[PDB]
Amino acid sequence: GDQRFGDLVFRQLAPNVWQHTSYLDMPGFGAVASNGLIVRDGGRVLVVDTAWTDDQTAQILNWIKQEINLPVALAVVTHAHQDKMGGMDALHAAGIATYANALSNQLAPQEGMVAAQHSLTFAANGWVEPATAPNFGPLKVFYPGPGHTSDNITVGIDGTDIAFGGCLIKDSKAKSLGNLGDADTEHYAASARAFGAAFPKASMIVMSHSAPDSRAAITHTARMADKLR
Ligand SMILES: COc1ccc2c(CP(=O)(O)O)cc(=O)oc2c1
Ligand SMILES: [Zn+2]
Ligand SMILES: [Zn+2]
Repeated sequence: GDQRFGDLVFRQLAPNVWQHTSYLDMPGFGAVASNGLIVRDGGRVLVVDTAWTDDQTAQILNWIKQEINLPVALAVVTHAHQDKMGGMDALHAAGIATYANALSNQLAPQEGMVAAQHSLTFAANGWVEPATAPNFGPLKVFYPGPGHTSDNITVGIDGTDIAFGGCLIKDSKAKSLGNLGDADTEHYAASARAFGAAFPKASMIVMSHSAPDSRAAITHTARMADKLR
């Protein structure tokens, strides 16, 4: 199931969807896995999140070349932390168009990240304004409210049972909400529930630091964010 490709791991989740996993030593936490997605949409590939580093992200592109062999049309990154945007330069070096929440691009320099080339904006109900996410194919981008960070966004894959919560969602057996340094403790619980409501059909919940889980990950995450209130 898990394909090891250099220092990264790739796992097929659906006929056109794979999870990419990369690792970074956090002095004091061990080697932390971070997950993103790779989606084939016809004759092109779409990426959700970089790896932690440029070198790892270039390796994602190398895996895509070997295992899919179609151009990567775009990447969308789900907030301005290293696990999700650390490899932006590698995407730009490869000529890939990049997208992030406008707020993520605003925060990127102070977070030590390189901004994406394009900014997503969101309607009052949280759905991306479609003019800012052109040619996204099956990717349905939703801002659930501030939680893990103020800029965190989420992505469902139309035609599959998969929704990606990024660092907002933890697995159903998780014991903590992880890094709350940039979190909105007041609104976290509501934002987690809004993600679940935006993607009611999704039975496979993919997230940044755990293997894919059932919808119990959403309910469990929300119950824990209640304790920050
Ligand atoms: C589990 O230990 C971690 C994992 C990730 C982080 C990150 C990246 P994120 O997961 O918050 O996006 C930022 C940080 O300051 O410490 C961390 C500690
Ligand atoms: Zn984060
Ligand atoms: Zn994280």
